[PDB]
Amino acid sequence: RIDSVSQLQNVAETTKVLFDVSKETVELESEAFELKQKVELAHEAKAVLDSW
Amino acid sequence: VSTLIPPKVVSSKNIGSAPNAKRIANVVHFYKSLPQGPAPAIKANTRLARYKAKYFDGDNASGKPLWHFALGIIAFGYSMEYYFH
Repeated sequence: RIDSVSQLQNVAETTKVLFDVSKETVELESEAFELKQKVELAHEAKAVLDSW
Repeated sequence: VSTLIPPKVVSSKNIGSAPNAKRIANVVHFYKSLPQGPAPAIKANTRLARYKAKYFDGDNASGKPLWHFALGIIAFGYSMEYYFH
């Protein structure tokens, strides 16, 4: 039981950083979503002007 | 879609698991036990406790008091022989 105690020693201190930095890396990419809008409109413009 | 959280749910976990019963059992088993044969009171005298200390502990444990008690009956009725026959 000492071993199963000692595995969880510094873990909460690390998962209060895991939590924050992981959810930041999740949710700082709707930036890239609104980048994708600017990408795909220019792609449509390039497609139709290639047709021209 | 979100952060799942089972790293820190040991709060209300540490009642339900099976060696928790053994842990809370032997933390109670270990506190009031005398350390090293202490408080032994290895000598006591009540005009016959020395007889038990010399004869009836775990160390000596030999059948000789039986022998003594055998001689006691040899001491008893033979005198009653001198009272009777």
